[PDB]
Amino acid sequence: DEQLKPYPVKLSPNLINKIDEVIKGLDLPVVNPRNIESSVIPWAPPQANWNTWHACNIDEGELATTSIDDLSMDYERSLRDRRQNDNEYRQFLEFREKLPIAAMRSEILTAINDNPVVIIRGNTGCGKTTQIAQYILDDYICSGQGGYANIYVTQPRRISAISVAERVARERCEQLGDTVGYSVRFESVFPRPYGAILFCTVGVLLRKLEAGLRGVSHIIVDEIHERDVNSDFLLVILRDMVDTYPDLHVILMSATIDTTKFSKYFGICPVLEVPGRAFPVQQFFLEDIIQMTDFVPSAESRRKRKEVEDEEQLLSAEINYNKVCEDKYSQKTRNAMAMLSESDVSFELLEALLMHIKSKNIPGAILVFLPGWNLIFALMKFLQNTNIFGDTSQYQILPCHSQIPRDEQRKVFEPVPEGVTKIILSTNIAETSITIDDIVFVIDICKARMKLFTSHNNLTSYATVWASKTNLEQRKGRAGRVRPGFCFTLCSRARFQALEDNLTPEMFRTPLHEMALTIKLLRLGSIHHFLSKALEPPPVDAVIEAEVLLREMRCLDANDELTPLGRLLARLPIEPRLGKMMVLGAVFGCADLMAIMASYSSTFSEVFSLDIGQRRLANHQKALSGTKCSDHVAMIVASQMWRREKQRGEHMEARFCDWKGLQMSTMNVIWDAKQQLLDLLQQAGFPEECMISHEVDERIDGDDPVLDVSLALLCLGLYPNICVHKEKRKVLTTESKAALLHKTSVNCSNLAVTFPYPFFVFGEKIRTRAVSCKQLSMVSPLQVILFGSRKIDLAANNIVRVDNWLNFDIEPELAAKIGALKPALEDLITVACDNPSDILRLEEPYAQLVKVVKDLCVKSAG
Repeated sequence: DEQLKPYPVKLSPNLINKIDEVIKGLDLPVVNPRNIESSVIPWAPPQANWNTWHACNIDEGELATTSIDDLSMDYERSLRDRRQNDNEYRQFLEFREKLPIAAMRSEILTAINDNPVVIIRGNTGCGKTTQIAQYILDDYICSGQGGYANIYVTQPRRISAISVAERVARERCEQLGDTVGYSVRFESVFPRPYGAILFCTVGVLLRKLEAGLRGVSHIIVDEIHERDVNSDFLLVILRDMVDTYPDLHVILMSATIDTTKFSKYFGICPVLEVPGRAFPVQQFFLEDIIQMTDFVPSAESRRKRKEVEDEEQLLSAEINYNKVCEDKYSQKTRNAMAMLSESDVSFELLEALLMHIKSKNIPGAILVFLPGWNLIFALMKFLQNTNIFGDTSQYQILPCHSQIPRDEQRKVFEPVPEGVTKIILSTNIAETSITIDDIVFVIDICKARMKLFTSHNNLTSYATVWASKTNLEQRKGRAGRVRPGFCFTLCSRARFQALEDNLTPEMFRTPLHEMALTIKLLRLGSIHHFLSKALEPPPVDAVIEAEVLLREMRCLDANDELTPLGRLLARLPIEPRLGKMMVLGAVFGCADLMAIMASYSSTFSEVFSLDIGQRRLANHQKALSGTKCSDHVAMIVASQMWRREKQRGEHMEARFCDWKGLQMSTMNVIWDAKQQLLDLLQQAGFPEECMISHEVDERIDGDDPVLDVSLALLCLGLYPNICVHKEKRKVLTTESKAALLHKTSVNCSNLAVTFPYPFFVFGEKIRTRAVSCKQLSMVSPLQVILFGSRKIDLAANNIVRVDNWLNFDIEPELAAKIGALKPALEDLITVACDNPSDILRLEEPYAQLVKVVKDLCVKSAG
């Protein structure tokens, strides 16, 4: 299929002349543009005049001459004073004494002392993380070597690290940074140089590795059973380092996984198993809820589900275990099974579940393992819409994710008077080692939002995929760690019986560009050798594809595979492609818009709050995008009014957030990520004069070069996710794959709407029985050739193919000019990154290139 392309028909001769003078300034190739070892982290025992965390020689202060030996006796005296004066500390030791870990503490200490690497196994939350580091540090203190202890603990998520560090601080009745502190994204609270534990996430520790691990005696990797890519990376690093350095100790932690493989990973090392107080959890599946609550789906809801299903299946393995049932259950239960769908979770079933749990009248917080952010927000809006469940003094919902605003994360752990039965709507990542508070009932939807695919192919997919048996067991044991509780799993018993033993491990289902960037950054040589030395090698096709995609675009200062050299190519906490796009936007003077759109594309949360039911866009939901009919333009307008309203009032801006879309959490996340990116660039040498915010007026349709260039380099940022609007909602993605526009996007309409330019770019592609497209931006064809290009088959085809997938006339001379301009843009990127302090004042040809691109970027074509 093929859309139209041009709204007008006109080319301005002056623009062509400017392109000619720019192309002749640098003598760019005048031709049809179809042309063209493993290091180890240094280690050394702790010693004076050196800081362990910052890899600096302290300098200045009372520690410039005090030896570690004096600090040892100082710590002995301090601990004796703590034991003899701090009654609360003694009470905390008494509390720790009756933990199951304390009985085996002596054996644990002996094993750690006598062996360099030890795997510790036990139920998650039984007292591994909050106790092993304290035991190691206290053993080193009481042994006369207090200053020689420097323990790193690696929780899997930011929230886990922060909460565990604060809990450990609460146990020791001390503030953060004395001997316990956290090191996560957006913030760090560093501890004292000698004798301290720094609870830092795996990524943070990997970042710290660039400075060396001198002065670190113990590293405790936590929750290796999660088996995410970061933990595997850290395990490889620690295994190699311990192989090189014998004096270092490494402590691993597990919940339940094959012991023999992890033992053999170190040539057989001790595995210690210490149970906890796992009161038992009674598993009740969807059958029991149906037979108890008499769940009869409503006709209106039924009609909505069948109409939606008929709608998505119009685009042309459903065994549907929700029909299989035993003869014990009543006939009405089997019917209720028949008119329920396992593909999507019905809010009525959840409401019935919560009503039944309330009827139980058993105190205890309730956890819901929802798969995705969108479902979390939709369920929060439902349960706040409901009068019964919207009671402020009786019910409360606190979503629990790693990268939600910090205030909400703090609110998650904060206790409540009496009891409110917190409904913690969280995903699977936030389930371990935190314990939040007393947890009794788990409402496990039994779905996991596993990002599919590997390597550059399709670059994005966020289908909601069924969980596995091991995750079900872990989430069941997550409940009843206060009183025997119940794991109200939501599926048929046949579906559970057919559930897989475990998911595919995260390392084969994730891209390896960031892993390669980290390997080069810390100087661990080639990818092939390191991954052959890894816990399990990746497919070689995936490795080579990751290498070629990371080397094709400029995110590493490598001579065909050397390194990223210094910094500012893997330091960005965003995808490399978005980092390149945002650097280019900083070059063009549109750094603020580029940072906010990079944050929005990196945060797949919705920006418009859809109503409970009636899944569509209201009249007061599309006016933010104005005449541009673009998601990102609407983002900019909403964010600008957001700044104005947060400057002007607090409760009135809170109520203003009840206007068109305007989800609080998404705006907080995008603003914080944009601010972090801009601050990182300011620290990277780029001047602040080019990061000035520019107000965007959506209503006016015409000349606005800054917005045009932003919506342009978004095409470069989200390469190659370019979709073409055909009619109504159905569109086509690369390789002629059918897709549907999400109801969240502004461009969606129920009529035969023909947009002025039918070409769109998207960042999210949710996979279901059909294909959905989210975050749809309406980009003019000029931008499409400007950043999708490809080549026009002049060999008698006359069908003018560009961007490979799509096609129509762009006057191929101009297309060849952009083809020659592509390496000019790459060279501009290289020059800008070489001298971050000289971007605003470059040589005349680069300024001419920036100007000609900016005034070619005008969406007008006549």
